[PDB]
Amino acid sequence: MDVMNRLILAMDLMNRDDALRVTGEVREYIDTVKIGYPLVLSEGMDIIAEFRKRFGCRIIADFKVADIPETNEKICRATFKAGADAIIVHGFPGADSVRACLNVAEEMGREVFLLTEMSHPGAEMFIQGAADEIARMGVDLGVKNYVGPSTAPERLSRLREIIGQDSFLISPGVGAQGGDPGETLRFADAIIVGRSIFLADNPAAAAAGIIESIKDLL
Amino acid sequence: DVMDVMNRLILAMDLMNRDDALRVTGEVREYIDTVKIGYPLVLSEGMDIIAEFRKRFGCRIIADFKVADIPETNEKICRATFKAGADAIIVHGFPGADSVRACLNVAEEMGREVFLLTEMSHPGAEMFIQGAADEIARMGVDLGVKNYVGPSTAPERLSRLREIIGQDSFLISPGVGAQGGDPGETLRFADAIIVGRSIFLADNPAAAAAGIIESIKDLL
Ligand SMILES: O=c1cc(O)n([C@@H]2O[C@H](COP(=O)(O)O)[C@@H](O)[C@H]2O)c(=O)[nH]1
Ligand SMILES: O=c1cc(O)n([C@@H]2O[C@H](COP(=O)(O)O)[C@@H](O)[C@H]2O)c(=O)[nH]1
Repeated sequence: MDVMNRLILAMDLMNRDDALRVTGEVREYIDTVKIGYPLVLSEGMDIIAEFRKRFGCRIIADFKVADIPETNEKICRATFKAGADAIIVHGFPGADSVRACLNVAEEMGREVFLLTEMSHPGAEMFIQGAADEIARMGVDLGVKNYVGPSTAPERLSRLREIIGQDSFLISPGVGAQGGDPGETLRFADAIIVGRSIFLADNPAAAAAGIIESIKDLL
Repeated sequence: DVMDVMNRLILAMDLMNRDDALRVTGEVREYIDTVKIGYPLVLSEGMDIIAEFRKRFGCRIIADFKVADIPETNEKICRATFKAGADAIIVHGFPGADSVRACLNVAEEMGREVFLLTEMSHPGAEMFIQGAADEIARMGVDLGVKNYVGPSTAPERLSRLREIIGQDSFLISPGVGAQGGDPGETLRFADAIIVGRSIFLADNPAAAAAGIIESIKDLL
């Protein structure tokens, strides 16, 4: 996956007009948008097609899929019917649940990203202790795309070690949550950035600023 | 107190076709006043499906969204879900206490309810979830969670969950029917059972629901 400027916009504004306007403002800097439940549940799944129509961007559906296999299959099918290129799935519910997602992705020509570890303080309670084993499970299952946390670069580095250099790794928690763009890109292929851009006084300047700070990594 | 679930039976409406979902739900309306709507139907037909179910049927709505994000995003998901008219939302506990608290805070502000999913009914649950389950449940109790979801397919584990949360907590349980769980055995511990495919794929969903209810008649 070739992500422009190694920068994925997390578009979590819940108003359609604002989401479209802000994305338009930063479109010269990105070609990949992560769309999650805040926007989808507020404005409907048709928003995905609208983004492709306006911007021609790739769309990663950040749905943190975390159900039983039967239900995971249906969620993936509905998501890809809406035009998402990829979907993010939790590993914590186990291998069968991940495989259900991999199957639908293969059938529809899409990708699964496995979330092995999260960026927020609560991740320490249960997720961190399982993370390495979840990553190894990804490797065993043939997963090639992963998500890990900007807010713990030592843990992000370990994730990169487990999955190898061939795997693709994207990383949220940059900016608002404290992660540094450049340090994160030592290990991740691309950074995910939400509020630092879309809540900035000037989103275009914020995006340009982040890119300037990593210019030697592009 | 607790939501008064008719016949201790919650329909899991996971048909993705709007017409079929409406037809089947209408057919079992006399048996069930509480419907669980998840992402298969919502992602296929929109959040307005909650609006349509409320209009068409006299049913409470539990949004089974297994909320599993960071606190910031969890708050937004809960807000959007309650805005659409869901009475309650189901949340994962494995992302930790801050993520659960975010959901509780929104539910409190908005006059709605959170259900905490402490462990799951499928084989994959054995890998990571089961080891964390007792602590996730204890965390729920510590946070003031009153409503819980636990698996009918693991009776010993469902029993332990009931012990941890106490008799006053409200517990609902999926995995009955298609996944092999028994209605009566499950209601030893759960307040209500969740049933999907064995009702909505039946030639006669009303007869299927009636049959389940007949099998648990003395528990009502
Ligand atoms: O561990 C994770 C996994 C995520 O997907 N995310 C997501 O990445 C985005 C981060 O946005 P922000 O840059 O505003 O903090 C949000 O959409 C959030 O749901 C995260 O923050 N941490
Ligand atoms: O551990 C769990 C938690 C669930 O919410 N569920 C949900 O309960 C329902 C089970 O439906 P069914 O009776 O067709 O197996 C599905 O909506 C599923 O997503 C489950 O099966 N196991």
